[PDB]
Amino acid sequence: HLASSGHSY
Amino acid sequence: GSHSMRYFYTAMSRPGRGEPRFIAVGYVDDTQFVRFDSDAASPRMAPRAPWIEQEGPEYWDRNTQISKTNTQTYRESLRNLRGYYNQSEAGSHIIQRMYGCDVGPDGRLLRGYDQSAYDGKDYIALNEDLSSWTAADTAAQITQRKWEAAREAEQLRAYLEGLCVEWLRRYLENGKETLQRADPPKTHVTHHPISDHEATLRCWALGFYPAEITLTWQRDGEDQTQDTELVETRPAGDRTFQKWAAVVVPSGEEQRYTCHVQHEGLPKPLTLRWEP
Amino acid sequence: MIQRTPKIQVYSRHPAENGKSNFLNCYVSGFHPSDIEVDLLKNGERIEKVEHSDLSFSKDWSFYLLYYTEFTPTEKDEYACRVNHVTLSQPKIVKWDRDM
Repeated sequence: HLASSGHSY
Repeated sequence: GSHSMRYFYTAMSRPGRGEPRFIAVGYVDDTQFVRFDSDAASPRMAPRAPWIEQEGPEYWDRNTQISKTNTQTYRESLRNLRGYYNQSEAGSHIIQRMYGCDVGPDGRLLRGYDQSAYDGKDYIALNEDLSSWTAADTAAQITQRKWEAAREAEQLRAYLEGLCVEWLRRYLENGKETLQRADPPKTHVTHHPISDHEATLRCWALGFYPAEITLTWQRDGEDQTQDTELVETRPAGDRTFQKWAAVVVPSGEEQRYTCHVQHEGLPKPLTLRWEP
Repeated sequence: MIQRTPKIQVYSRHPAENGKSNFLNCYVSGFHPSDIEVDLLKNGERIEKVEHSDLSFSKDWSFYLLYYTEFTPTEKDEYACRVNHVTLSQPKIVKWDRDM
């Protein structure tokens, strides 16, 4: 399962 | 007995040719099992291994949502990083990302990973402690302070120690007949003369899974690492891999040379000579 | 700004037997950036309906892809792989060497 969408760079 | 799950993100801008492309693939050890390509007709998380097909609609919907959100976030990030380096709008650039977990034979977390690159250069990586960052330059320091403010490291630690290990254990069970089956290589040795005084000995390994293998030539029982041509391990297309090691030997001296093969699927490590 | 040129290997999935179906593989690796053109050639002409693996990359961030198609080798037919990349001044052609 993917990790949840992280923060923008 | 030891295993890994890794996901790989590639976000590539193409100015003048539309919006940046976002691609996500997932592996368990050397087996791909999911993919997402934002260029697809219908962008969705799609199966790539039979043992993942049995997951239910919530799984496919959630993983597709993460990936569709990631598509827009990676577009924002390519623009941000272009700013951080004073780059013009004309060039194409790539963010790559790799994260995942290693578990031991019992299934307990060995270590977690999360690393990013920009145009192929290391940019920022989660440290082994799953709680601090290593930034490669003053641009990645901006990303680091954003990620500290977002508690990104904390959220990734929770994932890497929780969901990552738990789903990996689930996948290794659902796909045990392949993921947990090591196929030994089929081996042989060949002999091609180059001249009147020298010949090439080539040790072959075929049909093995996983890709991890050790092929070495010895002369009088001593390693020929300097003199061995090692081709890069290559996929056969049927899940298995291929490799060869080659040494150039004086004519007549062939029998002082043994090829040694180590692979998880082998009962015992192998020693091979040329058999004329 | 950091570009790496592809490594190319041309080989068959199974050991080659004239008259018997098989797969012809062209594996390109070690390259950056990711845009690449790979064609499989039968006696110098492009083959239709080649497929390729999904894009991924190695620990050192360089990309790799496998291009493959079904084929049955004969003794007369020659096969090769034709690769173009930003690092290459003109397409590179790598012949299938059977004994390798």
